[PDB]
Amino acid sequence: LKRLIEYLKTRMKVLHVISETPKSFLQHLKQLTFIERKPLRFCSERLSLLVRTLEVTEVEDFTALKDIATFATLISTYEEGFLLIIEPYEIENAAVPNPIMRFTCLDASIA
Amino acid sequence: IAAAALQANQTDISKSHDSSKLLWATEYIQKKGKPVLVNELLDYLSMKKDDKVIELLKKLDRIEFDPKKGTFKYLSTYDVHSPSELLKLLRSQVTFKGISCKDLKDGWPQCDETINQLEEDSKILVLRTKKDKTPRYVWYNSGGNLKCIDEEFVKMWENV
Amino acid sequence: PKKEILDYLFKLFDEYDYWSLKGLKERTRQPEAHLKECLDKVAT
Amino acid sequence: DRPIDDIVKNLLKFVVRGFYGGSFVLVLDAILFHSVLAEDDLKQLLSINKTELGPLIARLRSDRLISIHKQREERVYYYVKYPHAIDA
Repeated sequence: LKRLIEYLKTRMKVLHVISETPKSFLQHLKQLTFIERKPLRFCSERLSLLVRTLEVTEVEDFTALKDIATFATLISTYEEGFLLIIEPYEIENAAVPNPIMRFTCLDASIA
Repeated sequence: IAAAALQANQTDISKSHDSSKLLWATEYIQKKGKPVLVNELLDYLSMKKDDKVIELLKKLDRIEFDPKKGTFKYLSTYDVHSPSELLKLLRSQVTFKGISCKDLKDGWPQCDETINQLEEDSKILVLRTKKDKTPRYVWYNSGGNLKCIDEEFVKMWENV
Repeated sequence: PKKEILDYLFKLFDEYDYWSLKGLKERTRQPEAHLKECLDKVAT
Repeated sequence: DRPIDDIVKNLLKFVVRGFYGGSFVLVLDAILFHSVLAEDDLKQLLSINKTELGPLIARLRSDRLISIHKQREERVYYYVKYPHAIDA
């Protein structure tokens, strides 16, 4: 998970707008590091079981990793009808450009 | 006779200032690499209950209070004792401020050594003195080879 | 004389914050290399 | 920005890396990693002296690489003119 956060940090610092597939993100993931689709699906269950066993009830620092496990299991299950958008401007009208990765649901019939 | 002189010169820890007692406690904590229990403190200074000394020691940043057993240990600034951790720290640098080697010697007693072999491995961006090759403020080797091309070729590019 | 002069200098910074180094000389009247090592451990 | 501009930045980087001294490499890498710099902020960031800063800045003038800037807020600033660097 720490090296997954390392991959997310080094893919975070882009300069311009990128709109890639989940397949392209997974391919660059396996190209750079050795993180695979089935562990990225299983990470949500693994983190839930780790939090239940560990008894870490002050999850105030720990509540953010739900987003990362959510995104990882989402992008490692869904690849079509969905696009991964990567932008250098979280706030376009800002003093400094905070960048952003965006996920897009494109079909509403799925749910 | 030397023990008699040491017992005569053994000042009671009820000092004028509590900061001498604190400094002696932090010295005795620092000189042992392992965590030590409360009984080491109670034997060291003539103080038994959980005092203001123990409460401020728990509140101290360099001292880790243990809810498990009451083990008190020194906390170093750099929690890196491996080259892999050092390289990951250097990769995770958010600014280009150099990092000193004395507080890496805190925690990692052979750290300047490993810095020398990684510079030999061209794994860092070292700053060194001219009196001697000195481990100092260092940066992550985002470059290629440090010892890339020979000095005669460097000298003829200087001629260029 | 390490332990006593640490309490004495604790009193000295309690007496005044920016105490002079030249004024530290007569308040110690001790070996200055010992004093320089003791000064570096706490403050300036 | 432009990926060709990123190629230009890595190009200047590799030119100094493979063909200049390490102090020049560190100076140019610092001013590309950051942006335009006051000299005091750079001296803080590298903890160096102006005596060491001198010949580096002078040789980077000599190769027509660093575009200095002078304006009062007098405050010294440094950047690189891209066509001057490319044509040099």
